[PDB]
Amino acid sequence: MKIAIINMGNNVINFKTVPSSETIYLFKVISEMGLNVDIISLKNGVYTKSFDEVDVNDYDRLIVVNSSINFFGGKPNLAILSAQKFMAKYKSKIYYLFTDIRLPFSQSWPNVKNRPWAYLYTEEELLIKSPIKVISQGINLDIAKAAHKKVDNVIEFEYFPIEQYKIHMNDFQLSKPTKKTLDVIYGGSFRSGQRESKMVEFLFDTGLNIEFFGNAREKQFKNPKYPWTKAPVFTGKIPMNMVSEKNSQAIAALIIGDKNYNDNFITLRVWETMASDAVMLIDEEFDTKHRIINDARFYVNNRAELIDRVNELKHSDVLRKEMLSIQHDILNKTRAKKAEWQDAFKKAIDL
Ligand SMILES: O=c1ccn([C@@H]2O[C@H](COP(=O)(O)OP(=O)(O)O)[C@@H](O)[C@H]2O)c(=O)[nH]1
Ligand SMILES: [Mg+2]
Ligand SMILES: [Mg+2]
Repeated sequence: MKIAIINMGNNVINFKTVPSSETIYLFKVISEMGLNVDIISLKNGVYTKSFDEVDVNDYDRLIVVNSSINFFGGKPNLAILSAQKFMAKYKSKIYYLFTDIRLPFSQSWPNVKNRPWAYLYTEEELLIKSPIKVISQGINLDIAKAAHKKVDNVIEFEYFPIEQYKIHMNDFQLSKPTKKTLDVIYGGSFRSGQRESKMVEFLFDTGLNIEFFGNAREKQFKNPKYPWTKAPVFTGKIPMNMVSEKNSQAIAALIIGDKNYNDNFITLRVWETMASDAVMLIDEEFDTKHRIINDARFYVNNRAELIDRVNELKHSDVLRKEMLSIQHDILNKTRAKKAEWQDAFKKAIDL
C-alpha cells in the first residue's frame, strides 16, 4: 500500500511558499494516519521524490491538491505540465482535494494545444482520462458540482473537512499569551475581489488599529461600490507556518469568506484563528447558525458591531481571556474527534 500526493500546479520544496507548505502538511497528516505516502514533485528533496524517478502506477492511490492551471504570459509552467503528465499516465481513480472553490479540477491540454509551444507536448501525454473523485471542503455538493461543470471525467463528489489538518497534527499546539500590538488582524490575498465588500466593511474606516497581512495591497481596493477613507495597514506576506503566531499579535482576528463559503466552508483560517491568542470574531453571514461556536459574542453583523465588540475586549482583559478560553476549549472538542476524522478521510479515498 503506497500513496502518492502531488500539488497540481505548484512546485513543492519546503515551507517558503504557501502551496508547498499545504502539500507538506497534507502529506504529514496522511502519514500520521499510519499510511505510507510520498509527495511527488519536480525534483527529489527533503520532502519529495521527483516525477521522473518514480512510476505513478506503482502507487495504489493518487491524491492531488487543487491549484490553478493558468499559464502566465502564455509561457510553459513545468509544475502544471509535469503534474498533469503524471496524472494522465495513472490508470486508477484520482482523488482531488478541493479546498478552494475557485480551483476546480481542470484539463491543461485545451490551453496547451493553441500555444506556439504545443509541439512540445501531445494530447496523449496531457489529457487526463482516469475517473476523478472530488473531495469537497464545502458541504454543499451542488456548488462543488457547478464548479466542475466543464470536465467530462470528474465523476464523484464527497464532503470532507480537509482543512482540519492543522489541528490534527501530532505536533499541534495552541498559541500562548502574546503581547498585543493590534486591535484587529486579517491575513490573506485579495482573492480577485471575491470578498472586497466584506474586507472593506470589517477592516476599513473602523478607527481601530488594524493590520492586513498577506499578498493583498491597498491599491487593490478600488471598486466604486465599496468606498473607504482610511484603510488598514498592509504589511506583506509571511510563511504559512507562522500565521497563528502572527494572528496572536492582535486582540481579535476576523473570519470572513467568499459568498459560496458562507454556511458551507469551514476554512483553514477558522482554525489558525481559533488556535491563536487572538479572539476569533466571525462575520455573522459566514456562519449564521453559529455552528463554529454557540456563543453570539464571537459574531459580528457589521462594522459597528465589530467596533463595539473589539472595544469591549480592550476594556476588559477578563472578557478577552474568557472568550479565548472558550474558543480554545471548542477547538479541543473537535480535536478529540481525530479518530473519526481520520476514518472519514480514509473512507473518502476508499481505504
Ligand atoms: O501572509 C500570509 C497570509 C495568508 N496565508 C495563508 O493563506 C490563507 C488565506 O487564504 P485566502 O486569502 O485564499 O483566504 P481563505 O479563502 O483561505 O479564507 C491563510 O489561512 C493562511 O494559511 C499565509 O500563509 N501567509
Ligand atoms: Mg485554503
Ligand atoms: Mg450580536
